[PDB]
Amino acid sequence: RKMAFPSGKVEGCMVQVTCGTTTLNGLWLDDVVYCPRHVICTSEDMLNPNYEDLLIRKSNHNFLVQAGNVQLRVIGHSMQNCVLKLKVDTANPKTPKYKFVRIQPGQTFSVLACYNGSPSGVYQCAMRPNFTIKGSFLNGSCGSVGFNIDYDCVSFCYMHHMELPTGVHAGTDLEGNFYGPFVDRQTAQAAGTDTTITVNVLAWLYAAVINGDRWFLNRFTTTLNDFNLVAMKYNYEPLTQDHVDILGPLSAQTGIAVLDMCASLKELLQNGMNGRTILGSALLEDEFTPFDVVRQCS
Amino acid sequence: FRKMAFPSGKVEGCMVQVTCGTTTLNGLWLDDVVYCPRHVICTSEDMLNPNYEDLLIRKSNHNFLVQAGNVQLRVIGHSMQNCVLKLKVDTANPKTPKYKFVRIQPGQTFSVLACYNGSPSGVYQCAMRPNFTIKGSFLNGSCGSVGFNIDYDCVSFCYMHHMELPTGVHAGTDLEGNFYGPFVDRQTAQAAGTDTTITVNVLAWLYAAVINGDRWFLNRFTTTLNDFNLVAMKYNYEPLTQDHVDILGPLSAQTGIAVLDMCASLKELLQNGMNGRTILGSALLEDEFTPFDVVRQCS
Ligand SMILES: *[C@H](O)[C@H](C[C@@H]1CCNC1=O)NC(=O)[C@H](CC(C)C)NC(=O)OC[C@@H]1C[C@H]1c1ccc(OC)cc1
Ligand SMILES: [Cl-]
Repeated sequence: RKMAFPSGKVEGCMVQVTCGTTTLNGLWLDDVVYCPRHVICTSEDMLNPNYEDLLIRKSNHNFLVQAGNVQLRVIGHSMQNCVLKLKVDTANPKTPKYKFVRIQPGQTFSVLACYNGSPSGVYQCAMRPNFTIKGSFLNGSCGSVGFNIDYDCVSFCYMHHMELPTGVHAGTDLEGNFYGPFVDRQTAQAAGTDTTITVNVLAWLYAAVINGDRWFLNRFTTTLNDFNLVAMKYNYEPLTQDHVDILGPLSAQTGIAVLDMCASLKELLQNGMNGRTILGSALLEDEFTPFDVVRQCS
Repeated sequence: FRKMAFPSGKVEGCMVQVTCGTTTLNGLWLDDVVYCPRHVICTSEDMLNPNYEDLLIRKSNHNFLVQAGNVQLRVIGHSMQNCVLKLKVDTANPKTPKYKFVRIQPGQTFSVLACYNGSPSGVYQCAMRPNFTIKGSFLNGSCGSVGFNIDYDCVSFCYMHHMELPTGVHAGTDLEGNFYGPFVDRQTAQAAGTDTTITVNVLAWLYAAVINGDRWFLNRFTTTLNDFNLVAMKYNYEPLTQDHVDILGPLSAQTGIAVLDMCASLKELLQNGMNGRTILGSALLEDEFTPFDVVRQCS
């Protein structure tokens, strides 16, 4: 079961930001609202926006920020990379304990998809190795954020900016730096070749075992390097020794050595499913981390 | 297409914990009432075949420990309604949303806010199977977690969690304490009926495929509803009801494909198979997206 973090602490931070005829979402923390800077663009701007030039021509009053029924007055603005920081005269009393983090490819996070400052849905995503995310985002979703929650603390890792022609998604960390080679201009952009997140496939195979499904297992083993040669051939990410270590708990819990599971995955890559399924899926799933699998079996 | 849950914040604001002795589970605090599974009053020994009426007569308001976080909520009345306990408390929950209690039909989906000790752990989308089980992710201490949909301002609570079956699927009640399906809250082995495929949701999924331009499977024929239902049953698909036909109305109107024409297309897929083709990038027909889920995601 793909499980998202409860979204309430983030919902209390979502607001609507309008500049001209463009509306998207912002993240309101203490007295600052964070949003994608392309809100300040028009059509004649989209293709090669000189953002510093476009922004110097704006006044605080060109930014309409709405939290529910209430307008928040903008008293100052600045730009950090691809994010605009709007200072407002009110502090958000619902601001959670938080930090900004930049996540690594292969890590997972929850997305709170919003439209016109209103939360619409929540789901789990992974940062792909090619730094896209396979999200569900429509017009008006920009400024939706991705996050993880640990104890009382919300770690914001993603703010949404764009869709690629292939239907995957691209965005920034909360410092406004893109994940991947993408640019906030209105042009058709391709990503690099994606690969499958191998440590996550292995965690999901252990999950299938824990839950009684183990038809894909075999009596064989493999060395780490020989597995990695096969993985790379099938556009799977290499498995590191730290990945093996990270998988220890699941290996212990099931009594299946990591390199034994690697041998099973090799067999699946070479043979296929035989038209069968694992945990319901006809495809190998790679957006559960070892931590995810552990926490949901704990 | 992915399972998308509703934002959980309005339900998070309603979760509490309810303890009787050492048995702790979750409760739902709306206005000045806390709702929770009645088996909270059972010792791990009453659970074999509890006499719930006799167990409740031995309890008093002061035997129930209700906490929102570490803050005790004083209980001032208690009653049992089917398989749920209603604990009247002396504080109205200031975070009570607009809400209603609804009893859903098989095939309908809902979000579950999985909770432990009154604390939310995660949120995910579930479908009520035709055999009245859900495939949840529930561990010990999850009972009293609820399932819900949100429409406009309003939370429609439809599920409260009570138990796991031998097979690992999950069973529970509506918020009036009436179980979905033929289950009882006793620690006995109970079997669900054989499961079937949720036809109305597969049809919704075929409509979504058409909306996205994937329409190779549309054929020139049509069928009656009765003929389709009789065929569908031979493939372990649910028969359609009139309400199913109606809730496909909007997708039929969006695509211009009559419901019964889509039924004829599905019937051909059932009888002839996919012949190696995929739909929406899948050789498997998906049955856990309702017609409303398709509208939610695509708009
Ligand atoms: C913000 O809400 C918006 C979210 C998008 C809209 C649909 N789904 C989403 O996730 N963001 C955008 O529309 C950005 C704005 C830029 C200034 C960063 N652009 C896009 O997401 O465009 C997507 C289309 C593939 C792009 C494309 C562009 C230009 C073409 O012609 C030369 C062709 C295709
Ligand atoms: Cl008929």
